[PDB]
Amino acid sequence: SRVVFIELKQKGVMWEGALHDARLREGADFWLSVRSSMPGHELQTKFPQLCKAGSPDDVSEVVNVALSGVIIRPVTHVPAAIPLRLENQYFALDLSTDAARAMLDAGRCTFYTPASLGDVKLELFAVLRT
Repeated sequence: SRVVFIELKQKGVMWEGALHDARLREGADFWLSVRSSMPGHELQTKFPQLCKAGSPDDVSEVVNVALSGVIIRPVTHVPAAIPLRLENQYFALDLSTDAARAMLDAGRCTFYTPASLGDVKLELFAVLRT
């Protein structure tokens, strides 16, 4: 299907993407493409527990509020034609109803990548449904 590349802006440990593309509210599933100085098998194993989705809409005075209902799952491949990377690891974002709605309504998504992941680089893709 059609693939929408979502530009992620890195600000230290945080990665932020704008979700204002109108096509995203019509049905989309998201994937992360990850490259790191960390060995590939280790990144596959640890990235789903190290990377945390941030709250796209928290209005509290608490810093670093997380978005619950985001399960990062390692995948063999993204089900769409995307730039190939021999050394990259791919992950699906298994979003709950509330998580998907929270990001789409806020028009934003954020991801925390700790320094333990090393020299990490993230790319976010959405595959539009039907």
